[PDB]
Amino acid sequence: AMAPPTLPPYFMKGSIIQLANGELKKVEDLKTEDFIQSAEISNDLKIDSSTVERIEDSHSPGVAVIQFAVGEHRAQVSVEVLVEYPFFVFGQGWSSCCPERTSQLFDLPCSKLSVGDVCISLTLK
Amino acid sequence: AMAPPTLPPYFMKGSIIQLANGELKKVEDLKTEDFIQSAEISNDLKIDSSTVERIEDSHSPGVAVIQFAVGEHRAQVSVEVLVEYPFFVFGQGWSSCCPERTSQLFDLPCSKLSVGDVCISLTLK
Repeated sequence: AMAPPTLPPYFMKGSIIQLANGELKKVEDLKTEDFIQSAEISNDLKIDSSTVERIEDSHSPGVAVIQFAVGEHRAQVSVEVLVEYPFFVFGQGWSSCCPERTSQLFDLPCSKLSVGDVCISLTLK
Repeated sequence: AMAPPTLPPYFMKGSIIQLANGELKKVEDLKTEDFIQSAEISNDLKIDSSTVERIEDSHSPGVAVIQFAVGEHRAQVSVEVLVEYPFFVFGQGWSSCCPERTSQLFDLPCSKLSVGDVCISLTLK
């Protein structure tokens, strides 16, 4: 599995996200509860967690391969992702394989992504 | 299943994007120039243009397989995503494999993704 060649623009520092209570938060200030509340109000969307099992360098430049356990039943998915790709980790906040690189592209502060990190995402119900 | 980078960025709905020049634009109001006008601005930022070479349905319902020619060297890359995944197309704007579904989920006007479409984004030089 190979990730989309493009990243969503809202990762840029200073970008504003629209929260479910009508709230607007700067992308760097996002919290887990923001995802939770946004999914809760939305009839269309639900929250989904993916635990990181393994992290490894790819054969392609600026790309790392990450094994995820996706959702309930822990579905096994390996994806080639850019080392700069920010993930939002449960109880942690923004995390990428190359935080310093994320700081260059999006100027987004990131923890180092590690095994055991639970990545939260918005998904369909 | 689908790993976090594969999933559509549903939290981009109603977002306000911060451009590299310091300008602000609502996500639905983004233009191709905004990617290009921000291309020359810094040293690290660069425009990655991935041309869709193929669009095929997948055995998985509501999922499409897209082949891209990626970057300057035109690397062949196959990506499996939900049909409503937004891409920003050169001279077109927001597009996906299911414009109607993208419009409902992301609350934006959406065109149809085509084998001619050039998908653009911000990557590193």
